[PDB]
Amino acid sequence: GPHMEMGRRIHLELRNRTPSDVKELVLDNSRSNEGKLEGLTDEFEELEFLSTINVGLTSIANLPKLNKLKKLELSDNRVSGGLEVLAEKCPNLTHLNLSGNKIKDLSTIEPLKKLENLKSLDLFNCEVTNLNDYRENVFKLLPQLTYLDGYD
Ligand SMILES: [Cl-]
Repeated sequence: GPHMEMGRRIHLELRNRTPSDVKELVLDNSRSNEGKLEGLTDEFEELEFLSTINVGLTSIANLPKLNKLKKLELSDNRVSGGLEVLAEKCPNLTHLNLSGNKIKDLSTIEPLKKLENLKSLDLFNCEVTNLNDYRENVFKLLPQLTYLDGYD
């Protein structure tokens, strides 16, 4: 987004504390490193909420292990795949927001079936929401899910 580099945003949040202290981190509108996460490490052992809205993200492959992460907001980026990383890196995730990304088909979100605790998924304004029987087919793909785009 039109703000600071992501690494600089993170360093400012870490003035006078350490990564293991942080519970929530809002990196919205910072600038990713040519499409990639930067500054996030596995030292963030207590992080439960991470927001990286509008950071120009094109890949989540550099997501570190975040075993306590419950909510991940990735809205308004250009993520188009690679979602298998979440089951490896944040296996306890319960809420995922992918609204406004390049999610075009069911195959792209099929890896979310490996997130045992996933309860809520948002895909607002993604191409996949234009598929016939979109809601029905997503719930069949992701039987553990309770809410899609906020309901049923
Ligand atoms: Cl915090």
